[PDB]
Amino acid sequence: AEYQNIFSQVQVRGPADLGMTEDVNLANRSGVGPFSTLLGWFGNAQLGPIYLGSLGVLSLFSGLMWFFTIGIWFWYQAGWNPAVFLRDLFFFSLEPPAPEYGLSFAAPLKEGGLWLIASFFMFVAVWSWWGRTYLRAQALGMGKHTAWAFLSAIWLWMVLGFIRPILMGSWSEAVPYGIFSHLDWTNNFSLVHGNLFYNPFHGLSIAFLYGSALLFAMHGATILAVSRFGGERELEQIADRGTAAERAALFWRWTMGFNATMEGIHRWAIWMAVLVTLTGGIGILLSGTVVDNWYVWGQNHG
Amino acid sequence: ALLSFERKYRVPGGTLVGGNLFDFWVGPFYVGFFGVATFFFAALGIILIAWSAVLQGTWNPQLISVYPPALEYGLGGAPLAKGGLWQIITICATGAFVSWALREVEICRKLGIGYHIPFAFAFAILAYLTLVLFRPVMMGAWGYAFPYGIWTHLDWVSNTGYTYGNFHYNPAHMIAISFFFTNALALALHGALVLSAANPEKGKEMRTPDHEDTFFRDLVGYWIGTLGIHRLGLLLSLSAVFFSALCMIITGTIWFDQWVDWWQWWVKLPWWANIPGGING
Amino acid sequence: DLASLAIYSFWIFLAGLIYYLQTENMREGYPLENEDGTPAANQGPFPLPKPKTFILPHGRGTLTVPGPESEDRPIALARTAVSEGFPHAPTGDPMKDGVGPASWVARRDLPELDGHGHNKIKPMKAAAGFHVSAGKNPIGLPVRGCDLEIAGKVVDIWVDIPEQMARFLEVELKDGSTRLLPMQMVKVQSNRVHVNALSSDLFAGIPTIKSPTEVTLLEEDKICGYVAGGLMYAAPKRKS
Ligand code: BCL
Ligand code: BCL
Ligand code: BCL
Ligand SMILES: CC[C@H]1c2cc3[nH]c4c(c3C)C(=O)[C@H](C(=O)OC)c4c3nc(cc4[nH]c(cc(n2)[C@@H]1C)c(C(C)=O)c4C)[C@@H](C)[C@@H]3CCC(=O)OC/C=C(\C)CCC[C@H](C)CCC[C@H](C)CCCC(C)C
Ligand SMILES: CC[C@H]1c2cc3[nH]c4c(c3C)C(=O)[C@H](C(=O)OC)c4c3nc(cc4[nH]c(cc(n2)[C@@H]1C)c(C(C)=O)c4C)[C@@H](C)[C@@H]3CCC(=O)OC/C=C(\C)CCC[C@H](C)CCC[C@H](C)CCCC(C)C
Ligand SMILES: COC1=C(OC)C(=O)C(C/C=C(\C)CC/C=C(\C)CC/C=C(\C)CC/C=C(\C)CC/C=C(\C)CC/C=C(\C)CC/C=C(/C)CC/C=C(\C)CC/C=C(\C)CCC=C(C)C)=C(C)C1=O
Ligand SMILES: [Fe+3]
Repeated sequence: AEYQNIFSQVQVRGPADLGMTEDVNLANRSGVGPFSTLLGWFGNAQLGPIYLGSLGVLSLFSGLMWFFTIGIWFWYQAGWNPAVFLRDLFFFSLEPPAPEYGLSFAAPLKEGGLWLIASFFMFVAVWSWWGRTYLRAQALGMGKHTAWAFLSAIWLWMVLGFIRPILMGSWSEAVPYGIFSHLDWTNNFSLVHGNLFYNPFHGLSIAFLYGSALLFAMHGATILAVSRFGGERELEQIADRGTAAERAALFWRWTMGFNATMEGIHRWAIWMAVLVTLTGGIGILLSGTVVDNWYVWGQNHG
Repeated sequence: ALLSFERKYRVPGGTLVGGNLFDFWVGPFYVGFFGVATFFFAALGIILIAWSAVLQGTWNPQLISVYPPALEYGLGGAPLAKGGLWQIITICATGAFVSWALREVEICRKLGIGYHIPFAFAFAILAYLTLVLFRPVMMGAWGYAFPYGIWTHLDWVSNTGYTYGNFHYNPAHMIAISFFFTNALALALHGALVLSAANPEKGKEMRTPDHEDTFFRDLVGYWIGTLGIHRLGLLLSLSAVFFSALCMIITGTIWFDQWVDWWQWWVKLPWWANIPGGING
Repeated sequence: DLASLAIYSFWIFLAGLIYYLQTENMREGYPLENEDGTPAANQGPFPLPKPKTFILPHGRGTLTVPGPESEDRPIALARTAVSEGFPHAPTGDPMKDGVGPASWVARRDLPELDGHGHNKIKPMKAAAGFHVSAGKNPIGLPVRGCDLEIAGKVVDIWVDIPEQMARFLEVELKDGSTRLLPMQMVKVQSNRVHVNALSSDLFAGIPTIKSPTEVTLLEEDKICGYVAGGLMYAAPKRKS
């Protein structure tokens, strides 16, 4: 093979790039970390710097609180035994309050009360992180494409954990915190709602999930195959179309009868991925609230 | 017929087979010998479904389903109406898929670019063959493969999965899923990043690749780079499909039981498989 | 039934979304042209998108797309058939005329800049203080062509400073002068650099840069295009 380009053959190293300044508060940026030769074979070797901000600190903290709340409960179920803790690590589960308590926050800690506390910390950690992704883009004067795409993922997580259980009138409809347990929750959910496979939004989400692995494999391979013309420098290819962009476009034009541009492909990319969590959230939202059985609902197509 | 910059690239040469006999275009489509072959395999395959739909008696697509031979037929030939068509269609499908990849290779040579695309596509072909060839042969019957129907093949997935309890517990399964999710994650991030730099805030100039690196380093403390992310995206998608085929080639072959019980080589260790308390104890 | 309503509404959105994406991807290469240069009659069921403006950094002007496009370069090709769909044969030397796999586009004859306004690509000798951190150092190594003959030696590496990545090997020819080779088109071995794409006497044919310390976008494509074209056009020179 005259041409791998999956891993670099030669690594070069110079002074650390402190990055663009613009309107970011440099006082909240860390120092640069060490260089990683291991990472250097695949991508950049430079580690750091990182930006905090007020939201970032709040996010990490509220995040860490979400773990310990789950962590302590896991230790509790293991009878404070370190061995039994690591034996049943994947079997531990922090479950939501029983149906008895409905939508009340008046559940005791050992009966779903802790789950409510954990979910609260996760809620703050995620949304504060979302604002962080927004503000980092704004501070650099960049577009907000990242936050809006992130918002699609949040939407799915909000439906599963908050929006749908409220509509169902019970917190027990929410997702538990535990490796194996929510897998069982996921399987049981599909069984309860009469085989999810016949949920059209569910099939759509799968189509986009597949399509995401499809599109990127095509795009990633395309860029690498065109790397010999410096095709990975996409932004300058936008401002000034190169022979890199042209050969890449013609390959697909000749393959499938039509093609994309260096910018438009990233619009294809961002929508393909977003539609996964976007459609999925809708499909879950309608399940149990509007439709009890999707197969039966499907056979009448109405 | 031509893109504004296309003419200077449409030159002769690059073909693997047939020389200059099939070296031409039909509209935007390039032909080549494998283009003819692809069309040939596709033509026959589509015809076969039509004759399968006639025997089935319906013509709406959402009920049309071409089933493989029954398990009793083993790995032998079957009558057309009883799984034979499926076998021939599969032969045509495999012929159509492989021909498509080789046609892409011819296009790669004429454009003087790398062979990454058909190489990546080969993984998709591998996954299909895993379900229709490798696994059925290792289990000793074509009937273990999935039917060619929009909803019936969904049932095949539903039936096959539950046969081994909860298919979530397959370890090669979890890995494949994790890559599928991570791939969608990276695709969204890469698309958003490029577009946000090329289309900044109103009243702002177009940003540089330095801004892209800076954004993610401000965000998570590291950016992989323009070249590395396309390397990553390819790897994630290929790995997702690789373990996908892997999670199916080992089920019903070297593993026959419920995947729930796989996790015993951690739980029932002779250190803690007796200590009271906990979920299991 | 509300469930039916939601899915019917989404398909409308999806169809409109597809329409939006396709037109947005017609900002380059369109309108379609006939093989004689004249605009094609059938432009497809999707219309040209209304213009879009980019404000280029470092005061390098603006870009409006789509707009009237030119190659701004002569194309040395001849039509093979009266009818549509047949290849165009080179009238001269395809590598030198820049057609086929050896094609290059008329980008601006200026170097790409980083975020700070400095040249994105510069030789390692002029980049304090870059050095080889891993892999085989190619400096001083002999460069060999597909004809298994030494064409020269690597004297320097041209690195992508913001990305800290090697992009070009600078190869010194027999006449003392140097040429740039794409890092993706070479294979560095323990005691030599192997170039599959070119024979030893085709190294001199590589386009030259006008400055010893910088390379422009136009020069890069000329180099990259030429080297990639050697895979098809240097096939006659074999050795068994
Ligand atoms: C991978 C593991 C399972 C499987 C599990 C599932 C599940 C689970 C789902 C699907 C769904 C679909 N599957 Mg399936 N599927 C498998 C193997 C296949 C193969 C194959 C030859 O390997 C094909 C062609 C398909 C095709 C399809 C589509 C009809 C549909 C959307 C996929 C999509 O958009 O992907 C991404 C690809 C693209 C975006 C590119 C365009 C692809 C087009 C849309 C495919 C149309 C196929 C067409 C009917 C086949 C040819 C007919 C001839 C032209 C006459 N499946 C195997 C057996 N598949 C979903 C569905 O039924 O939704 C209603 C769904 O929920
Ligand atoms: C027997 C089980 C059921 C089934 C039950 C369900 C249910 C129930 C659901 C899915 C869902 C999904 N299923 Mg299904 N599924 C089955 C069979 C399949 C098959 C198949 C070939 O058989 C496929 C391909 C899929 C594929 C998929 C996806 C299309 C979809 C999830 C999108 C996603 O990215 O989620 C992963 C992404 C997220 C959850 C978003 C998370 C966003 C937040 C902000 C992340 C916070 C992170 C936190 C701060 C830090 C975490 C760190 C980590 C812990 C390390 N399923 C069968 C029929 N499936 C979901 C869906 O949308 O359905 C409509 C869903 O809820
Ligand atoms: C109740 C059902 C079971 C279950 C049963 C199964 C079974 C059984 C299998 C999977 C498989 C998979 N499942 Mg599972 N699965 C479940 C739950 C899940 C969940 C979840 C959220 O819980 C997730 C995320 C998944 C995800 C996945 C993937 C790991 C994998 C599918 C991708 C793949 O292999 O593509 C592989 C890609 C291809 C086959 C693509 C082939 C493409 C061809 C070449 C296209 C040709 C062109 C086409 C004809 C063109 C038409 C053009 C015209 C113009 C229309 N499953 C539950 C527990 N799942 C499958 C797998 O691993 O397969 C290997 C599989 O067989
Ligand atoms: C287009 C849809 C896809 C999507 C979108 C998306 N997600 C995003 C983004 C986007 C566009 C971001 O910008 C944002 C980001 O910052 O990315 C770098 C994010 C993000 N997507 C994330 C995760 C994630 N996304 C997922 C899915 C998807 N996200 C979809 C496929 C999944 C799943 C389940 O598949 C996960 C797990 C985060 C990396 C990040 C949001 C950051 C955040 O919320 O931070 C606050 C949280 C913390 C400080 C805690 C961090 C937790 C650690 C990673 C550890 C987890 C350990 C585990 C729970 C251990 C359990 C056992 C122990 C107790 C023993
Ligand atoms: C890395 C693996 C991932 C991947 C990537 C990938 N796919 C690829 C490529 C790449 C890199 C291509 O270059 C090539 C392409 O051009 O893609 C747009 C291809 C391709 N990926 C395709 C689709 C596709 N990829 C899928 C999956 C994946 N693609 C993986 C996730 C799926 C799924 C999940 O089901 C589908 C449907 C096509 C668009 C294209 C290959 C086109 C092709 O094969 O053309 C020749 C064949 C025909 C024109 C028709 C043949 C018809 C048969 C003779 C009869 C019908 C057979 C069929 C099985 C009947 C049953 C259908 C029912 C199950 C619905
Ligand atoms: C700039 O880069 C870009 C990127 O990167 C940076 C990208 O990543 C991508 C990639 C991104 C995308 C593709 C966009 C997103 C789209 C997707 C998510 C992918 C999904 C794709 C689809 C759903 C489309 C599916 C593709 C199809 C349908 C392929 C169509 C196939 C056929 C119809 C058959 C193929 C036809 C062939 C092979 C030839 C026809 C066969 C024949 C034999 C023709 C008959 C010939 C004759 C009659 C005889 C010949 C006649 C003669 C000789 C004439 C005689 C002379 C006379 C004068 C008479 C792109 C495009 C890109 O641009
Ligand atoms: Fe890209």
